[PDB]
Amino acid sequence: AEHVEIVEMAARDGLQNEKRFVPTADKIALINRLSDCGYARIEATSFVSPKWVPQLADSREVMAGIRRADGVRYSVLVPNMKGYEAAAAAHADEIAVFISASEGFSKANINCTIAESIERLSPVIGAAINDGLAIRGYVSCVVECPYDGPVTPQAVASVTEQLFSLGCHEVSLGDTIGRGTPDTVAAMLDAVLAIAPAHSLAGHYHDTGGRALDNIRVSLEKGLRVFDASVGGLGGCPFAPGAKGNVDTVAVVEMLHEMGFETGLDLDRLRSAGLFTQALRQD
Ligand SMILES: [Ca+2]
Repeated sequence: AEHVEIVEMAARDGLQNEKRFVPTADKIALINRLSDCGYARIEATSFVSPKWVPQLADSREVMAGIRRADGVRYSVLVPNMKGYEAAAAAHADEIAVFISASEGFSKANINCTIAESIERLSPVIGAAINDGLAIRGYVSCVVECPYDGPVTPQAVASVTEQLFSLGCHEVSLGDTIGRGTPDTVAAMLDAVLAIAPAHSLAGHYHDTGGRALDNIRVSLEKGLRVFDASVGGLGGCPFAPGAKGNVDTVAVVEMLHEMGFETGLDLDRLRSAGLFTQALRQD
């Protein structure tokens, strides 16, 4: 059977998109359960300014309290060189950088232009490659931006091509506001597939509009075999409060299996993990 991998987002992307601070011990307990689910990669935390995202200010303690299943790679998001150092100190297995395909979102989230965010990221990616660490890149607003509206496939393919050229081994195309449909997503992938193999692409679709599972099917048909999701849908959407955020990891694997795809994940463990996160999602 054909294999499909999922990178868990609950620990970083999920908790980041929650209007509350989860106790460090709870974050650690949450990551330890995920580690027994069968994931190959888990994004444990982020070393980004505690003032811009206090939810993960305990990124250092987390990496230290977590247990290393040794067969699992624990990655962390890195905003700059200062972050890379902390990630290297925290013994991160892999690194992850982020940029936006939308100019308006970039100078509103990273506070700089797309081209400038790429330049500054040039050295951090270089430092990582030097230390033998794997680096994945995130691209936001691959379909639509809450600021500039629709984003052309070409814009997404441009920044995606520059991330790989810098060194990234994989790029996650994220539908930031979950406004993507099978059509827009398909037109985006086509552009990206023209300058990069499906093998190095990961799909990151929010279910905010209830189309995440549909956008994933299209990606599968296009060749993508990696997708990002949150075990219990952790991390909503700021532009759509209360609304569904990340695609639920459970929903994705249950569909994938029905399609004959093997994920290598334990559904039971996964459901149990989701229930856990829900104990912090609602309150
Ligand atoms: Ca997300």
